[PDB]
Amino acid sequence: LSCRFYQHKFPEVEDVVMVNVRSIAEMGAYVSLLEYNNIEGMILLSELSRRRIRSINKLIRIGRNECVVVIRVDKEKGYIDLSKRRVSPEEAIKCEDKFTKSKTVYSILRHVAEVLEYTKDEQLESLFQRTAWVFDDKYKRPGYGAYDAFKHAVSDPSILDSLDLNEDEREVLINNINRRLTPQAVKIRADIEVACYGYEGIDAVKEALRAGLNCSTENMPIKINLIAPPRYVMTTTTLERTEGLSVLSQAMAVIKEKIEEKRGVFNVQMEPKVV
Amino acid sequence: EVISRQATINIGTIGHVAHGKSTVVKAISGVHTVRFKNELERNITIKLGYANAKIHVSFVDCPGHDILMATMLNGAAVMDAALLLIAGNESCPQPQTSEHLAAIEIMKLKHILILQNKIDLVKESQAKEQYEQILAFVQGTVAEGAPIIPISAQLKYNIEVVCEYIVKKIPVPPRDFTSEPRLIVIRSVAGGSILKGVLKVGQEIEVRPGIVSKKLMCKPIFSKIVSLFAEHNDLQYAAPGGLIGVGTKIDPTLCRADRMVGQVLGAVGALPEIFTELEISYFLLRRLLGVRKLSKNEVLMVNIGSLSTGGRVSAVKADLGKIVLTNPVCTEVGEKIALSRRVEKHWRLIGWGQIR
Amino acid sequence: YEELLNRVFNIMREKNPDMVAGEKRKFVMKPPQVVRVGTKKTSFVNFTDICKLLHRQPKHLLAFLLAELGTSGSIDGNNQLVIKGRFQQKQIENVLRRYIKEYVTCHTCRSPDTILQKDTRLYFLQCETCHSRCSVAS
RNA sequence: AGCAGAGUGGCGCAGCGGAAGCGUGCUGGGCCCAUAACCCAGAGGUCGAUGGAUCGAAACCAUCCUCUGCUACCA
Repeated sequence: LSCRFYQHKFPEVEDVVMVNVRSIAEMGAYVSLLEYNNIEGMILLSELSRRRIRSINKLIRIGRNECVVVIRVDKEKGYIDLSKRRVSPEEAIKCEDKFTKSKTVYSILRHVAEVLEYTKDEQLESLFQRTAWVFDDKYKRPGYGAYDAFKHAVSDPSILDSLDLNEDEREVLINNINRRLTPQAVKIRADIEVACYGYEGIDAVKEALRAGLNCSTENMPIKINLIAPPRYVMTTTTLERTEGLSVLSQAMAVIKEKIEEKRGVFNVQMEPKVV
Repeated sequence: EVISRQATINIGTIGHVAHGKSTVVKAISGVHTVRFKNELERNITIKLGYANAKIHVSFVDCPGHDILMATMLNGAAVMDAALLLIAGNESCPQPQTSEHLAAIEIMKLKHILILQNKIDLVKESQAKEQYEQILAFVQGTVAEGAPIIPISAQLKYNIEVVCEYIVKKIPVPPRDFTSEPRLIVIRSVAGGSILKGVLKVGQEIEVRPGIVSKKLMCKPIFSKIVSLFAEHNDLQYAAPGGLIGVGTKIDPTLCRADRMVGQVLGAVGALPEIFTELEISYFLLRRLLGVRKLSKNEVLMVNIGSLSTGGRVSAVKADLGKIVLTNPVCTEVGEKIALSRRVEKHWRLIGWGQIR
Repeated sequence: YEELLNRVFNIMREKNPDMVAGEKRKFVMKPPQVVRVGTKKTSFVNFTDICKLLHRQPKHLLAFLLAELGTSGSIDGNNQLVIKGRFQQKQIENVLRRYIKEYVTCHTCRSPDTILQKDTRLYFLQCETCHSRCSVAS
């Protein structure tokens, strides 16, 4: 089953929706509201762009998806009406971001419902409401807050224990909930030279290396790799960046401070930056 | 078998640009002198070259290009001997062979060999003309005595006779051990030849010039030897001749891109003077050698070790000048100097002398 | 010196009936029989002949040919190659003389054994007669 | 040993978690008495080698190779 992306059925007024086109006529252009259950709609020929038009083939072509702003919605007929002139490209960028994110949520939900052999299609509406639309409610928005929910879900299972699923549904849920969202391997890196010296400058730089290899953090290993005798990349493999960059700069600071007793000067190379 | 020992000789390779000097030096030693990417692409020598082979011999690869000439001259002051390779390309190779010969005459390196390279590529007529040109050019200069042996260094024909001839005619000179110990740093691994005394790994040593600190002045730098090397090989002892590798205590980032280059090295205990002003008794050349009266406040170039440095003449006389340098040079004792002046954006050798 | 005159007569490479080759630049003069439409086409023919016969492998003449005047165009077969714009016969011929002049033949040895190589960063060229470093960049 | 782009469905940039997508150029029409302008239609089918599901892999994501543009400093 293919249904509404969100809990709501018909789109709300003055939103921006990604839509695909079906036909082209004289009095307008028919269209397929992909973001809400593939429901048909029409865009008027006048309601295209506020410029002296020359080629309607150039604007809307049969078979490409574009951004539209919903204009006049009604229910008693269901006459969905869109346009393109009141669309500035910043909203278009946010529209494609939101629709892509919803396609990721729909793809993984299609994956789990298909691998469950959950052919039952109102039960797929039930599965959407039981997990997806309530998580849209839990951050009170579709899309970005849903991304926040699954951003916890692939990492911490605690919010996933706030579901209603059975024994096997969690199995296929984890089987497709993890291996599609975390390729991260975000390793904080900073190549660096410490250009300290003195009369005993051999032991000044070796004391800096002593600090550099004993101020190593445990879960976040501050490793050292030498290519040139004053060159080394500071490397930490930790997944969370806010701890990694902070303890990288703190370790570098204590290294430079204990070798600021002897004349310590710093050859700056790079900054704390994740991948 | 042959003994593994420090190199006893440094042999220079000179001649006109693109004549094939570098290929010949590579042919003799077996090592590639070209360090820089620019030098490889340009097909010219930017920096002073070094290569080693047992005989233990070394080749000093000089630049043919007219602009690069001053660094080669500085290295030549350090050099124990040289070989002049004369290509098939031209009877008059390109002015600089004569200029280096004149510098050698001032320096007193009389023992010279003339090598006729690329005989296969050129005509017999060119060879006869070259013979007459060689006779006229060599006459009246230090080169006059030098023998000429034809060979093709690249092809490797008649090399054995060349090694015996070069060994016989151009011997390695001894050393002057009595003077205060000196090791010469050309690059910054650092390469050079040990002139006197001895150094050991782990021993405290000093770079006599040291460093101009950010009036600003320079205090000599005493430091230690992390390791001891001959070219890219480690040895227990070092003698004159060849490029030996001297390790130092300085951070290599500081030394990087030849920052230390041109300094001299001695033991930490040794007492070298680091002087802004020096007195030199000198004489001047008749003509302007660099092409194909001295006054005060001018900048002249003095070559000591790998370094060349300017200073200003407060007063000028027939044979003496005093100069205050931008960065200090270390003068541990009196020695030999070649004097050059920069004219028309190129450094040209005006004269030579000794520092009293 | 006459010991060494005898040496230059006797330290040569082994005496084969080939002789001195002063300005032996190879005139195998085969300019393209360019058919031009008169507006915006040239057709390089004899291109696989040069492009395989001369020791310069395919796609390596292409960028240098498109370099001169900045004219576009690409493959349409090596023989019968379409290049943007109109050219005269002697000029593109002379560009091929230039191509031989500085890129596949250097005056150290004008011999057709200048086989292609590439070093660590830049295109280098040698010569099996002599094996020199003809690193071309300009 | 550091940083990006690439393993062409017709030239050039690669259009991004569903195959040329577009800008351009070429070939051809239409409009005009003509020309420019503008408009329109077209191109022999593992698009590096390897893993994992997938409705999905030239255009997912990780890996190994090469290439380019950019390194650094000593042999």
